[PDB]
Amino acid sequence: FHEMREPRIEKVVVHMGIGHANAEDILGEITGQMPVRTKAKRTVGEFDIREGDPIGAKVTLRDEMAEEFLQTALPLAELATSQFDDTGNFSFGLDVTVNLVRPGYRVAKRDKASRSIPTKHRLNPADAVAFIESTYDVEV
RNA sequence: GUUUGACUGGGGCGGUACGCGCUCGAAAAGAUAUCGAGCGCGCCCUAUGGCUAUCUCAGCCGGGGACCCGGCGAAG
Ligand SMILES: [Mg+2]
Ligand SMILES: [Mg+2]
Ligand SMILES: [Mg+2]
Ligand code: NA
Ligand code: NA
Ligand code: NA
Ligand SMILES: [Sr+2]
Repeated sequence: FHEMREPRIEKVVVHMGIGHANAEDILGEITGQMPVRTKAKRTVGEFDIREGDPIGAKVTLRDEMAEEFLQTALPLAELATSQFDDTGNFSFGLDVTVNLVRPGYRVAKRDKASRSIPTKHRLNPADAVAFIESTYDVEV
């Protein structure tokens, strides 16, 4: 029961919300894989009337790439309980978002007979802090 | 030598109910008038057309009014 209940990292999303790009290059080095362009929506007074146009870049790491990054990434932050989502997620900062979830999360990500994960199988800030804190660092 | 139209609570003036589209008037099939009420069309678009693949929107909440992550969300 506990085996299919113990949390895990689904994805590590590192992104730099600029506002006009050239920054892609560093993310590629700090993470290990190709970054992606970020387009914006709606016209913006702040000389941002152009809808589809580069404004940021992100990277979604999964599995090793995720941990190998967090290893030398988490030590760079001072995690606090507040910095945690209601789903058991947390982000710090260049931004670093960590998406944590239980074993059969795919049930809500597959094409056929997908289903929303029950509030019971959903992760919690509490169960989140633990898992993480239970690995190279401290909470609050 | 002729023309100088029609509608109209008489006519003139004003207006166009003079060709079209929608709601209501309209009385739960259809049809239905007044110078009845609300208001539009005489285009625009080579994509703002067509198909396919991938995908889900407003709005609100939580975590780092532009961006990133998560949740709620049959449709506003
Ligand atoms: Mg004669
Ligand atoms: Mg007359
Ligand atoms: Mg009828
Ligand atoms: Na782009
Ligand atoms: Na005439
Ligand atoms: Na009159
Ligand atoms: Sr009179």
